[PDB]
Amino acid sequence: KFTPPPASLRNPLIIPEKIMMGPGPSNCSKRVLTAMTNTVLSNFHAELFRTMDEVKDGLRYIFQTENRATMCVSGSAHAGMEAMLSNLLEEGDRVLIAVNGIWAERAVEMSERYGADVRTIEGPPDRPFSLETLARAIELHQPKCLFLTHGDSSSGLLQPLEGVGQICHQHDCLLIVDAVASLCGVPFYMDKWEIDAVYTGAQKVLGAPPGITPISISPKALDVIRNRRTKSKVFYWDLLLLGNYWGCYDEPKRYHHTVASNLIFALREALAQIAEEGLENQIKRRIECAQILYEGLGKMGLDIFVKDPRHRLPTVTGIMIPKGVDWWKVSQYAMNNFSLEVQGGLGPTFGKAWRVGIMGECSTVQKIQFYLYGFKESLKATHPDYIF
Amino acid sequence: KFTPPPASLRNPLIIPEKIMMGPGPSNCSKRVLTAMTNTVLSNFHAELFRTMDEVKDGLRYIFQTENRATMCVSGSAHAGMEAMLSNLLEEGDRVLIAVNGIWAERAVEMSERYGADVRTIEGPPDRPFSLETLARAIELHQPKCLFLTHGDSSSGLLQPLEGVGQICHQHDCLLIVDAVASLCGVPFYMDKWEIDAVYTGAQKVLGAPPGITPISISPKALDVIRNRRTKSKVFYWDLLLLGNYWGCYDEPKRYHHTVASNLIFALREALAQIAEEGLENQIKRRIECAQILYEGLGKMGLDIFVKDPRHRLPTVTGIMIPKGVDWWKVSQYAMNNFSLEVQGGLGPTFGKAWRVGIMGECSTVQKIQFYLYGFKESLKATHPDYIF
Ligand SMILES: *Cc1c(COP(=O)(O)O)cnc(C)c1O
Ligand SMILES: *Cc1c(COP(=O)(O)O)cnc(C)c1O
Repeated sequence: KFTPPPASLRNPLIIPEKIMMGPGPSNCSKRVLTAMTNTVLSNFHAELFRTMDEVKDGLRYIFQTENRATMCVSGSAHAGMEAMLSNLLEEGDRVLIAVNGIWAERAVEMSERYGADVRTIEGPPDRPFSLETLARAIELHQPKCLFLTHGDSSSGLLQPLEGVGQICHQHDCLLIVDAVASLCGVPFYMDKWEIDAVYTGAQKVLGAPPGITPISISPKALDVIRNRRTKSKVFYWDLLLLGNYWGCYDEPKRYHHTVASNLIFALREALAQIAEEGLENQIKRRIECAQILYEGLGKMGLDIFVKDPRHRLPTVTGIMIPKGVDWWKVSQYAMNNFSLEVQGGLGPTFGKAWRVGIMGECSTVQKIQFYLYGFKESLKATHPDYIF
Repeated sequence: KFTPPPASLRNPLIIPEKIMMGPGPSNCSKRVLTAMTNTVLSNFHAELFRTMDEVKDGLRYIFQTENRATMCVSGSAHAGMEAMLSNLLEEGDRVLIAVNGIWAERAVEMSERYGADVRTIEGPPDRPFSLETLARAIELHQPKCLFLTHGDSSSGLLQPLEGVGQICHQHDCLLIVDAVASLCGVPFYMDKWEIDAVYTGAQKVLGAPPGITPISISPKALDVIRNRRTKSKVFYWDLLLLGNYWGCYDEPKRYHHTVASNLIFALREALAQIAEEGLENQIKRRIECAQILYEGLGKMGLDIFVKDPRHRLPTVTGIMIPKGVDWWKVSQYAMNNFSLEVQGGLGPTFGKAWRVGIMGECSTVQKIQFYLYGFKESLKATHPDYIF
């Protein structure tokens, strides 16, 4: 006999529809969602490998790379960060991290745990790092790797990347980039920009379900991994082993770990959607949507965390809480009345701003208009003395 | 302008239905599959936490534990092994691993990478370790942890666990058990058996989609983690942080990483299914199915890798390839003609046996009978000189 089953599992599962307009996760399309519904395949099934290959092709397209070592880590976007750090750094290696958001702080935490010698350079959360600042810091610290956040979803800040790789390469340094919140939202060119290691998030701009993380490393980064003195700490995302199963190398595929079939089907479909519309058009649609958002916020008298428009990530915008305002009072009204997701702050924006994402299925003019409408109605009903 | 999209993404996604009767992944039910279809929820949405709690309850039920630190790692089963090892071991700590299958070999590899002092004890792949052998090894090596595979999917071997925890505890040793292939297939009692750390697989007996790993640690194992000298190497599965977000502790939940909502909804529904039928009944159904399998294989003149029925894991059976026989020709015929998954060998059974799973939605008498039929017809059509 067994201690009895829980009563909480007697009710049916009910998950409401929501208008997911925070900085992640985004709304997935019906097509992407129903893809998860296919048969879970065995590790060496031909149709799994074929889907995996289509994903790598899709990934090379969105990263704009020809990297053969393009694959996925079986984890959320944190695991992509974890993988770059555990594979590219040995104990004692110097890593330079430019820190002006929460993701870089996570990267510091991870590099420490992996026993790297962590060199940081601080900056304001609302202004990027200059080529000069970075060049200087690289010269000084002579790091094996530089980590940069491309689009920062804790602030709404976009980091220019042109020229950075070149400098890194001048100094025997790998450039690793976190493109989780930026990819498919603004131009990105892994190869043109000399980037050695990049990852995105499924559940951000792509509108894919979370849990699997697209990744790409350059032949240079790859050769650095092949030549390490010691095994990397984590078998699960050892990129030699994982790349082998993904068919990235001139080697027969060996069982490594069971991949999330269903998440792969969905990622594939999300990649097809962007391939069908085209990168340029998606980026342009998201840029327009940002503009409509900025205008509408202006008319309400609301300020934007990243003040200079030149510096703004289109896909995530911090809306500053005005003085008298309870942010959570607005957000809950939004959800209860409009099923609208009005997300709060994180890191730099914690307690200071709400965060609006333009990602996945809400990257339309109509969606942005509805957001502005529901946000306004929500602030209005909730703080009747606010003046627009 | 962008280098053009891949043509491979222009075709619709087409995944065939298959009768998934290898040792993983299993067929998920329609209910479980369509649950993935729900809205991807934000990390602090109430309905996510509610579903997470139901999962914990379902987990305590199938593990038969009252552990508060019952939760999921965001990875496939390997990540659960990774988590146990990185959390419970510090650099230099002695871990004892009893090695007679591939999973223990993986645990050796991981423990090495995490800088443990790995002690091993070998055994035949087709016979379990005795209490005497294990007690002796524990006494000798004085390990911080003992790792055991419960059900071995590479062999079809079932390891008796009664008495092992007691011995470990007499010696200040933690018992960590891999129940990936055994859970819900045979009786298991985490608490009664004095086990401190356990994980299963979603895509094995449970009939849930792969990519998320149920886990439970004892208050003892928990206190060990709270008292470590150094941070664990992997932030992503740091169990103090992950258990916090899962609400395992007397602490307010902090953002750790984005969990796979869709995989959680599915797991929840797989847990509800087994809760509705009950553990005892599911275990008895799988035990009968194995008997039917054994009988049918006997009639065909076919040998079973684990010879003594006393030692067999009901959910995975190794079918020895007869002398003249091309295992893969049989398997492909089975798929092409019956959509039947006849899996090959792994580790101990590599090139020696096929592997039949009794897991997920194929744990029925009718499914076993069809397997026997399809298998036989496939051997027959493919090797006309084989004698039954
Ligand atoms: C299949 C299996 C694993 C592997 O899990 P993945 O989901 O493939 O990472 C680990 N342990 C046992 C006992 C298994 O059967
Ligand atoms: C949201 C985000 C992450 C976190 O990813 P998870 O999928 O939550 O693990 C990492 N980097 C950036 C830039 C992000 O926006």
